[PDB]
Order: sequence, then C-alpha cells, then structure tokens
Amino acid sequence: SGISLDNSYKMDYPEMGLCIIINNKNFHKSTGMTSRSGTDVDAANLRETFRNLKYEVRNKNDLTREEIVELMRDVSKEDHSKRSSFVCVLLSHGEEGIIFGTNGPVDLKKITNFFRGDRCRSLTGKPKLFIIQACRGTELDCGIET
Amino acid sequence: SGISLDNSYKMDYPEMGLCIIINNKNFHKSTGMTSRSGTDVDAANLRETFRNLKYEVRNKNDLTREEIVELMRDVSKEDHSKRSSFVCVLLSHGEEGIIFGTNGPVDLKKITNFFRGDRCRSLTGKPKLFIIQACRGTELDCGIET
Amino acid sequence: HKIPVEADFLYAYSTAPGYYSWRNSKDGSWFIQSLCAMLKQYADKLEFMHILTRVNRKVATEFESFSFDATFHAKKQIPCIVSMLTKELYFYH
Amino acid sequence: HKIPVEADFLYAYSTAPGYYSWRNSKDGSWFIQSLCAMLKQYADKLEFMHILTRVNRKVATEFESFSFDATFHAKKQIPCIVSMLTKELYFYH
Ligand SMILES: *CC(=O)CCC(=O)O
Ligand SMILES: *CC(=O)CCC(=O)O
Repeated sequence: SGISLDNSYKMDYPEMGLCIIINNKNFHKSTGMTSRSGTDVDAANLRETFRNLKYEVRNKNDLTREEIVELMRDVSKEDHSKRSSFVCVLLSHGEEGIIFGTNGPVDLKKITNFFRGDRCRSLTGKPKLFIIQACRGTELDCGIET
Repeated sequence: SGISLDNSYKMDYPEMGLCIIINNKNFHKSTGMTSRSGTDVDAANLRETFRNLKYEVRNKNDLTREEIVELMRDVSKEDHSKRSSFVCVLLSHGEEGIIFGTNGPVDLKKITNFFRGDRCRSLTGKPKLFIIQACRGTELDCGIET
Repeated sequence: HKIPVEADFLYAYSTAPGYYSWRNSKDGSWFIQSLCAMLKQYADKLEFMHILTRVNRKVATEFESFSFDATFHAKKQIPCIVSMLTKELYFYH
Repeated sequence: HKIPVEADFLYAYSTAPGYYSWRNSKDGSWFIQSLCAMLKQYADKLEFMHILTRVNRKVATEFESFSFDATFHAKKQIPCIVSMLTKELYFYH
C-alpha cells in the first residue's frame, strides 16, 4: 500500500474500551471527610458523554480503598484485546498523588500500576487515560486580573 | 472583521522571547555530584534549535543555587511586553521537584513562581515553557517487549 | 524492541500540583463540567490534547469561587494535562 | 475577569515522575536529542503538544540503556508533558 504513518493511535478496534467511573460521595466518619455534594451530577455527565463516544461505561459508587484496588486489579486482568483504549475516572477527595476511598486513601500509583505496559499486556501500546477530579493539596490560586 | 477565534497564542509579537539555558556540568565536591558529561552537546543543540525559532538565547554555565534564583528573578523583572513567550531550559542533576545548582538544590517551584501571572505582568496570558532535563527520582523503567 | 512500562498513559488532572480542586454542589465540579462540554463539542473534531487544552481555558476563564469565607473567596483553577502518550489520539476514525 | 496565576505554564519533563533520566556522554541526553530533532523537523508544521508527543515516541522507542551494571542495563524512558496552557501554541504565524 501507500506511505503508512503511525502518528495516531489505532482507535478502530471492535470496541473503544471501558470507562470505569468511581464516584465517591459518602465517606466514613472516622476518615473525617465530608459528603461530596454534586458529584452525582459529574458521574451522570461523564456516563452520557463517554456513552456517546462508544465507551462501555461502568459506574461505581462509594468504594472503600480495598474495593478500589480490587476493582482496578480485576479490570486490568480482563482481556482488552478487542478494545482500543482504557478510561478511568476518579471522583473523590484527594491530596497530591492520592485518591480517597470511603474509608481511607489509595496511592494513585497503586491504581495505575495494574495497567503498566508489562502488567496488562492486552493494553500494551494502547492509550490508558486517567481523569482525576480531586484535590492535589490545599493551595488556593488567587488569580490575576486580565 | 470576520469571525475571530482565540484558540492559539499570539506568537507574532516583535520578538518570540527569551530562551534561558542553564547548563550545569561541574558540581562542588561536598554536594557529592558527578560531572554531567555530554551536557555541552545538549546546550549547543538547544542554542541552535531555538536560534532558528527566533528566540533570544542566553546560555549560562555552572550556576550555583544562588545564581539560579538571582538569574530567574532578574529575568522575570525584565519587560517582556514585546515578547510572545518565555522559554527556560534546565540541564542538571535533579530529584522530584528539584533542580541542582552547582552547590546545592533549588525547588523548581521557586524558579517558576517568579513567572506567575501575578508576578510577571509582561508575561501574563503568554506561554511560559520550562524544559527540564534532570532526574525526578531513582526509579528505572524495565520496559516491555512489543 | 521494547517500550517504557510507563508509556501510553495520560493523566488529566482537574487541578495543578499542590492545589485545591473546586466543585459546585448543583452543577458538579468545574473540571468535569468543562471536560464533558468540550468532549461533547469537539470529540469528533479535535485531537485529544487540543480538546483538553480547551478544557484548561474554559476552567481558567469561566470559573471563580464565591465564599462567605474570605480564605476561599474569589479563587481560580487551572487543570493539569500530564501526557506520557506516544501518539495523537482521536476518538473517531 | 481573572485567570489562574498558574495558567499558561508548560513543563516538558525529560522523564516520568519518580524516574531516572538518561544521558549519553557523546550524544547528549535522550530527551534533549529528541526534542531538538523534532523541533527542527516540525516547528514550522505542528502544534507544540503534537511535537512533544513525537518526542515522547522517539525517546520511548529508539533509546535503551546499556550498562555493565545489570541494575542500570536495558532500561527505557518516557518523557512527561505537563500542560497548564490555555491555547494551542505554534512557533510560526
Ligand atoms: C479537596 C478534595 O478532597 C477534592 C474536591 C472534591 O472534588 O470533592
Ligand atoms: C539523575 C540526574 O541527576 C539527572 C541526569 C542528568 O541529566 O545528569
């Protein structure tokens, strides 16, 4: 055939892939975290948005740190051979490098490691997108008038 | 005039802007850092590359932590009104969030803060690019065969 | 013959490192609101990084906090695109 | 009426967070070598994020370490693009 360039990911596999949405709104008392009001609005918006992009959306609500790790582990163990990519959306409280389960923190690295090129072979060479709606600290941007 | 969109930065100012290159190769003995052989190759490559993009390149060699902070402070205090952007290239030893002067570390945040939208008004709304060639830790990527 | 194990990852952070992330109880988070709006409008037209760039501008310009607490009043937010991708990404083909 | 003070910053890291950054004594660093090559070839043709994406692929695929020390042998590297930009950036006009 003619000149072939590989500047863009192959996104014409039979399936676009999974879109795992973790929506944590209610947290355990001992954690000292408040309810994330309006988070359901985000979850629904994301479900519809990615549904229209042809992603197999799976919504999960109020998962403990244990359930988050177990979910990600199980998902990374699925056969993604016929999927073009992977998407994970995290909605919760957080700090730099951390996402909160309902009963405690989870290092983002622990979550993303399940999908490393050497640990999830059916996703090797495919785009793995992690969308994180959570604080990465307490600093506030005062902004500047333009 | 016709429909006006602002999807791209205005890069037709009289000048493209400054390209400050900090090339640290020789470090002080007490720091316990080795010479960064081949770094001059990078410095020269960058000087030529950005020269052809019409940037006013300024090369600096073996700067202490004090000189790095002073240089960045002085540069941020210049009048960048007629410049489209700002570029700073850092070549040195480093760790996560840190760049090393010849006699010690410098928090990257301290360097970039001089250029915040509220601290360098002649660069507000203009692209500020920081290119960092330095370690961000000690982890090694074993890779995976494709 | 090999690629980095960290390659092909894209982290679309709602905010810059070390910063707070804003959420509206009624409309949802500033970032997710903006991300969905831009994906709905540009997913069949722009490369992903450019879509995310529009998200950055929308969040940065159209949102500002309002609080009875001066500490949290009139604050701004800039999302943070972290790309380890090795190719352009288009949701369409 | 305001924009974030952290807006319009782009951090082109040579490597991913927490990782080592490779340099060749004779050819220079993997990242800078690749960045200059891509800027020379695409600065008058591609938007900056797309140029940096080519840099990511070049570093990720064309480089691999060689060391007599097994600990540092056969390692790979992926650059890390961190964008807080609010618009597309073209070096030409
Ligand atoms: C500050 C946080 O913990 C995250 C903000 C949120 O989306 O609830
Ligand atoms: C590991 C480091 O300190 C940076 C590598 C270099 O470019 O010398």
